[PDB]
Amino acid sequence: METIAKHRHARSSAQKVRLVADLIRGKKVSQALDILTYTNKKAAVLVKKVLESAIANAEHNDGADIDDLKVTKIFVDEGPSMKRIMILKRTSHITVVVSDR
Amino acid sequence: MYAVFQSGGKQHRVSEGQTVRLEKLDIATGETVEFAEVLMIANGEEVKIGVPFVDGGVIKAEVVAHGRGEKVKIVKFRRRKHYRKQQGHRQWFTDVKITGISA
Amino acid sequence: ARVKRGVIARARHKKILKQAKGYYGARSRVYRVAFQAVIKAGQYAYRDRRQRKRQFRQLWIARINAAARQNGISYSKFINGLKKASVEIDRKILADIAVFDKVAFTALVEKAKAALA
Amino acid sequence: MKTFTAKPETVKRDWYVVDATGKTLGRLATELARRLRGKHKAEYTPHVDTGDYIIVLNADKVAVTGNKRTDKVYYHHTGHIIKQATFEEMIARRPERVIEIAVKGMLPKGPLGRAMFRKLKVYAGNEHNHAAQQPQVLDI
Amino acid sequence: RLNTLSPAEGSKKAGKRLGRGIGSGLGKTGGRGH
Amino acid sequence: AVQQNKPTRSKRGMRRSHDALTAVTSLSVDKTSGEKHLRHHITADGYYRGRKVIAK
Amino acid sequence: VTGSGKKPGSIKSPIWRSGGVTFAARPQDHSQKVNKKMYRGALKSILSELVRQDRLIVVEKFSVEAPKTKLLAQKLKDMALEDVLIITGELDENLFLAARNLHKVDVRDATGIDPVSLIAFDKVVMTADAVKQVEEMLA
RNA sequence: CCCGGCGAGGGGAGUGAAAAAGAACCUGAAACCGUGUACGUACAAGCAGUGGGAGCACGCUUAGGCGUGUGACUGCGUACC
RNA sequence: GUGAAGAGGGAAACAACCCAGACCGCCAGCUAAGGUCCCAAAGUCAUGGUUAAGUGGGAAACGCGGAAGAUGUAACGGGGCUAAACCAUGCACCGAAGCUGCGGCAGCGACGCUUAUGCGUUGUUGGGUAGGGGAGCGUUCUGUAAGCCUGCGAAGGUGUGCUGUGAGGCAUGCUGGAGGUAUCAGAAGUGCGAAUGCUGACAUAAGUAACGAUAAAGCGGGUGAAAAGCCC
RNA sequence: GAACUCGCUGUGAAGAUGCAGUGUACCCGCGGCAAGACGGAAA
Repeated sequence: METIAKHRHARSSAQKVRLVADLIRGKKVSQALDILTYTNKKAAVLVKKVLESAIANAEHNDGADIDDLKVTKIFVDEGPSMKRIMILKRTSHITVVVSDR
Repeated sequence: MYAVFQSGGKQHRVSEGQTVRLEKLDIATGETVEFAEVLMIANGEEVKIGVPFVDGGVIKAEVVAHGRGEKVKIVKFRRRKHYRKQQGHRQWFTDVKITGISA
Repeated sequence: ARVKRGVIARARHKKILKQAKGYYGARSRVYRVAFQAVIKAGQYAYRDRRQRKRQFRQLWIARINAAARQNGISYSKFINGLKKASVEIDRKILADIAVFDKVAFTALVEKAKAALA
Repeated sequence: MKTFTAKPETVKRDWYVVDATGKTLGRLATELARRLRGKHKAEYTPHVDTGDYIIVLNADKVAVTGNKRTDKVYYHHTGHIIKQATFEEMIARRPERVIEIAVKGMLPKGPLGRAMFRKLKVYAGNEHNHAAQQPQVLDI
Repeated sequence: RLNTLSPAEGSKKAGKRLGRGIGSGLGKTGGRGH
Repeated sequence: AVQQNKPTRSKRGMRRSHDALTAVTSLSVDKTSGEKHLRHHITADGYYRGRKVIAK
Repeated sequence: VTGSGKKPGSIKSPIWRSGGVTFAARPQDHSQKVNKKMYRGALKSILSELVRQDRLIVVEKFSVEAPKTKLLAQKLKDMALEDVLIITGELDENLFLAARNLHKVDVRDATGIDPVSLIAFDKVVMTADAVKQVEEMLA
C-alpha cells in the first residue's frame, strides 16, 4: 500500500529539482521534512509542498501512522516545452510515492 | 571406462550413459546401429592399439531425436565495393544414447 | 494510389535493432551507426569462426607439448613416434586423455617410446 | 564434450626456488618465463595463471656471457623535454631490477602479464624469508 | 471455378525496376554509368 | 576553442557526479521550546540559548 | 502548384513540404482495343467450357405472368438456384421490372452479353430463343 | 471532502464500461530525461566488436552440468558514401 | 602477374614482395610460402666450419680498415642469445579459406527408366566492380468479397517462441476498442542511409558567457503565506 | 559519424590519439599557459 503524488508542469529546471530530490530519496519522512525545509534551493519549496500534499492525502484516506512513513520512489522528469523568440522554457513533473512499509 | 570412436569422420570421446552429438545419418529412429570402428578403449588397463580398426570393440548406438543446430547468420560484405549479402544456415544433428562398453 | 512506408521501415528498424544489443550506447540506439555495428559484428563473427579452428589447434598443440615435456619427450619426436606406429588418434583425444587421466597418457607415451625406434 | 578450462580457484600452485649463480642469464630467464606461464603443465590455458610462484636468490653472482658487462646498456626516458644507467652500476646496486626488467620483457604485455609477474620474488641475497611455505628448491 | 484463370508462363513479365537497392542487380547510376 | 566531437552520456554523468548536495545533519532541539532548529540560528518562536529574545 | 520562384533553390520543389510531385500522373483512358474475333473466340471457349462443366442450364422459357418478386423467389427455390444469371432475347416488362432488387439474380439480353457476368455467376439460365440468338450472333 | 496559496496542481469518493477518455482530453515506438531490479568497473590504453570464457542471480530438468541478464581475462581486428 | 573487379597465410604493420583464387558448416587431418628461445606454434634437433666485433641486426669502389642514422633504445620488432648470428647437408614438426574426411544448399554437360519427371548417378561450377540475364518477398486499391475472422477481440504498438538458402511468414501475453481479409489476376505516388535534401521533436558544448553605460543605495511599519526592488 | 579520445620508434594520401613494437598512467572535477587546434586568421 502506497500513496502517489505527482505535480505536473513545474516551473523550474529538471536538473536542480533532481539535485534536491537526490538528497531526500531513501530518507525517513520525519527527518526528511526537517532537512529539506532547511536548504538553499528554491526548488525545495515545490518538493516540500508535494510531499506535504502526499502525506496529507495518505493520512486522510488511509491510516496516518506518521511516525512510520518511508519514501520509496521519487523522480523528476522533463515536461512540456514551448518554442518562442528571445528559446524554450523548461518544465518538469515531480513524482513521489510514499509507503508506510 | 570411456571410449573413443568416430562415425561421421569426427573423433568423439564418449563415456557410458553420455549423450553426444553426431552428424546427420540415414538411420531410422526405431532401430539400433553398430559402430564396429573403434580406436581406443578405456578401462582399468587401457587397450593399446598397434593398428587401427580394432575388432575387439563393439558399440551400440540408438538415435533418440533429430533436429538442426543453432541458427547461424553468415554475412559477406566488402567495404566501398557495394557488395553485401546475408544468409541464414543450420546443420542437422543427431543424438545417440550409448549403453555398454566392450572390453 | 499512394502507399505509406511506415510499416516496412518500422519492421526493418525493429529487426535490425533486435540483433544490435549492448553496443555501448549510441551504436545500440541509433540506426545510422547500428547498421554499421551489426554488419561489422557479423563480419567479425565470420572471420573469428574461421580462425577458431586455428586457435583451438594452437591450444591443443600447446597442451600436447606440455604433456610431452612433463613425460620427458619432445613434442616433435612424440608425434613422429605416434604416426610411425600406425596411430590415427586425433590431437583432441590426446589432449583429453592427457588432461583427464595421467596414467593413460603415461602408458600411451611409453608405448610410443617402445615403438619409437 | 567441450574443451577443458582451468578454474582459477582450482589451480594448485607450489613454490619453486632457483639459483642464477653460474648460469646463462638468457636460458634461466627463458626457463623462469616458461614456468611462470604455466606452459610446462599439461593443464595449461592462456587465460588464467596456471603457473607456480618462483623465487630467485643470489642474483649478485649472475654469470655474464661475452663482453656484455660494459657494451650492453639500457636507456630509459622519464618522459620529459633521458636517464643514463650503466650495466655495472645497476649490477652493483640491485641486480633484481634488471632481472625484473628481463622477466617483464619475457612475459606478454598487459594486465594479465602484470598479474603473472606479481608471482616473481627476486632477492639479492641467498637467504630468504619465504621458507615458512616449505618451498621446493629445484636446481636448473 | 469462379475466378482462377492466369496467364501462360512467359507471356507476362514483371519487368525491371532499377534504382531499388542492391539486391535487384542494377541500383545505381541508372544504368548509364558515371 | 570549438567542439569537434559528440560527448556521450558517460561524460555528462561523470562531470555531473560532483555537484551533488549534502545534508547539514546539524539540527538542534531548543531546551525550552523543544523544537528542532539549526545551530547558531534563531527559532521562529523567538528563543535562543534558553533565554528570551526580541521574538517580534 | 501555386507558389513563388524567388530564391530563399525554389520553394516549389518535389523534395520540400507541400511540393509538387515530379512524376505526376495525368488523366488518360485505360481502355484497350479488343478485336471482334478475339471476343468471339473467348465467348466460344467459355461457352464450350461451361457445358462440359455442367454449369449451364437450358430451359424452353423462363418467365412470370406478373412482376411479383415473391413468385420469382418461389420459382428459383423450386429450381434450387440462388445465384444464377438469366439470359433471354426480347425484353419482357414483367420480368425486367423486377431484376435490380435481387443482387444474386439478374436478367440480361443476348445483345449486350457481358463475359465477366458469365464467368462470375455460378450458373446461367438460357432460353429456347436465346440459345439460337446467341449462336447466330457468334456464328 | 482534504492538502495546497480562496493560485495552479494533486489525492479520495462518485459519474462514466473504460478517467489506463479529465477538457495540455482515440490508439501512444523512436530520438530525449529517469526510477527499481541482476551483473561489471576506481592499475588500466586504441572503430569499443567478435571467438573462447571462470564468475556472479533467476526459470528449468522439480540436480542430469539447459537457457536467460553482465562479462574478469586474452587471440584477432584503422567506421559509411 | 596483381589492384582495377579476391578474402586468406608470411615479411612488425603492405595493392604492385613470396605462397594461395574463399558455396556454407563441423572443438578433424595433410601441405605451399614462412618459422621451430620467449613474446608466439613448432628442434634451445643432428653433422662439417667462420665470427671476438653484437659485423650479424644498413652501407658501393678500394686492401679487420674504408663505414655517419636521427624527438626516446629507434637500421634484430624488445630481450637476450658467442650461438637463440651466419655458410653447407640430413630427418622432423608448426603452418592459410590450398587439398582431403563428414553433413547440407543451387546451377551446368552425359546418359537407363521416365515424359508436361524423381531417381542411379557420372564430372564440374558457386570471389567479383561496370554490365547483362534469370528467379522471388513486403504494401494500397479493384473482381474474387452480400465468402471468411472479428466486442468470447481486427488493425495499429509491444514481448516471447517456431520456421525459410531470402526479402518474410506463423502462434501467442499486454494498452487498444473497430474493422481486417484467404488463394488467383490487374496499376504503382511501391521498399531509404547520406544529395551543405525539406518539415515536427530532441542530445550536444552546460547549468558554462552573461543578466546591457561604474548616478548608489538603505532603515522601521503596512498588504501579501512567502518583501530589498509593491505602498507608507 | 561513433569513441573505453596517453608519449616515443617504424609504416601510413608522405609529421598517426585509433596501424605494428615499446613505455607511462587509480576514477573524476576546479583556476590559469595556451605548446597541440589541419576551426577563422597571420605571405
